[PDB]
Amino acid sequence: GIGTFVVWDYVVFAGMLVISAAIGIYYAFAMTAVPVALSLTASFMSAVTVLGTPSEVYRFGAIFSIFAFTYFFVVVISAEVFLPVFYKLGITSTYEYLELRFNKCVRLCGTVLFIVQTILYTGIVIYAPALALNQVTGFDLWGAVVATGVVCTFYCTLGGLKAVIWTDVFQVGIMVAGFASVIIQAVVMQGGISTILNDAYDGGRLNFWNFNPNPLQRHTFWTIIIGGTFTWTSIYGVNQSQVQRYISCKSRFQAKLSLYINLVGLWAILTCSVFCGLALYSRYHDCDPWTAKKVSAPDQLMPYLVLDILQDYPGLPGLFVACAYSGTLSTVSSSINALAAVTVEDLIKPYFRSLSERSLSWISQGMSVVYGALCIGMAALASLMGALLQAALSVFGMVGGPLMGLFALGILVPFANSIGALVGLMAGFAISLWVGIGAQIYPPLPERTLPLHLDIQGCNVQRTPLMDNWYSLSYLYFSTVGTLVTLLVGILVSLST
Amino acid sequence: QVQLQESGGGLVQAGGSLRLSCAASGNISTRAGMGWYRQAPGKEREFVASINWGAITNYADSVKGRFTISRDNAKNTVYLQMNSLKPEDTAVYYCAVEYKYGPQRSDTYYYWGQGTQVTVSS
Repeated sequence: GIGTFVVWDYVVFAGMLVISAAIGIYYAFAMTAVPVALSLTASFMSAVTVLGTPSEVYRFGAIFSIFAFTYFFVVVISAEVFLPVFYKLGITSTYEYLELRFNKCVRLCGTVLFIVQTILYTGIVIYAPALALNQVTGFDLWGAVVATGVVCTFYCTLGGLKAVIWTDVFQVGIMVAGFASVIIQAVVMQGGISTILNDAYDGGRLNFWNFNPNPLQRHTFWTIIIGGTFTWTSIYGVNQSQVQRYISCKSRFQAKLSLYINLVGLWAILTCSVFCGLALYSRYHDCDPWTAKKVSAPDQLMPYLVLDILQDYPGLPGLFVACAYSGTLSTVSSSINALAAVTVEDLIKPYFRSLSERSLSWISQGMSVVYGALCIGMAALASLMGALLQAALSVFGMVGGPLMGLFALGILVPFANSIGALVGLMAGFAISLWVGIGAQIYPPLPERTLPLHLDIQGCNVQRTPLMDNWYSLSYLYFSTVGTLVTLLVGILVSLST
Repeated sequence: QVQLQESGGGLVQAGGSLRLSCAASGNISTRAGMGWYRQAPGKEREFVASINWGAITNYADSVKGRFTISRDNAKNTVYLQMNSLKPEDTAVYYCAVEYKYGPQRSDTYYYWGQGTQVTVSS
């Protein structure tokens, strides 16, 4: 048949979710580099890189395997270059560094880029597993979003703050059982790894080497190496949520090592999700779940597989919806509390600044409900924007790209004038938002994105030369064309003075 | 990406026979639905002769019966074969492979190969 949820595994999804909340509430109501490296993996192990990485390898080939070198070229850069600067100066948080190297105005111009990047990303951490819960249950797609949003805004009652190791080992601990449920049963349903790796070659899904040296193609070897490094350096080098847990480590050699331990963990989640993408093709190289036996979104290709493969095993398809949901309760509550304490630290200095602690403790939970509405409101926007991995790396590239340019202009260039960086940032943020929205309004043609076949069978003038030659830029180049503008513009204005 | 090539075409007698071959290198999907388009001088991209993985063979109304086409899935190639060559059906011929990548109707792209000119005499 097809297989769906039963009454017995529904509690398995709810029971594994509440115990993760039970670990968090006990240590709240109560760094030696091995915990914080696993806590650095749990931020990577979101519902974007579990639900959407197989559905993207299944459609656009396994060129995504070249990211295993991209994950190596970012942890080399983010440990040699960006790590000894934020550590040896005794920095508390990486946006306080910007008023040390430049004036205080660019820090308020810096964290406003962080807020628009965060609320655009945390709408994709929320909407993606709600796009999975709508598939397995048919609940509703717009109601499961506001279901997920209100349980994290009420988790801002000092439960989401003070992140513990024990609520982060459970994220991987379910996810090491979530993939091993779906990898192992897919091999025995298809008869060997050498059968999964045989129909994928006949479908053209291998696709490991492209080497085409033009930026207009979406996935090359050069886009993933050059442009993909500049995207992920904006996450592991300058993003405040992933530098706060580098300074908090005690020894400088250990904090460097924590960035080198999760490189194994990033290589694990990439290999265990690319191989789910090749498993997802060999199961459906006759009747895809698109075009027939439909799933609304492309990101409903992993939860459609799980109820198709684990239908005769009760208990286990609730575990796959659990590990998609397990990442969000740690991410979004920390995502909101990162937006909470930074905003009230930003707000008090142009305010009256002499209010009492009763209003300040009120406004810490005053804006936390406001941002959760902006978390929900941007999650309704994320029903657009497409593939939800292409959109999760664009809003890292098109917004957080030029933000990485300031730290490149500050650290490397010794003569960065502060009036040069402020007009350098807003020039770079304008070029990236020009190409970043131009691609998401007019998508690239399929001769540049190269999507693969889907095989519906065996189931028993418009273009203008700006829209074609620059809006078809690769989505991993929205930070290269952002950083290499605010480094060029940021120097020549500084060179003018 | 697929970088496909072709051969088998040139000057023949008007009324004879010919077999046009077309290989397909790269990481081309086998269950693809390769086809055969042509372009007359000064005209538009002309008919499709599509053959899918299930060998459901299609023709245009001008070329029913007189032309035939068959593929084999072992080497990913297609053979377009000619009979009853008219004095005016001469054109350049392209070897397309119609990918389908989505649920809608207007989402297909073609991977056009290089041309091959076939001419007649009388």
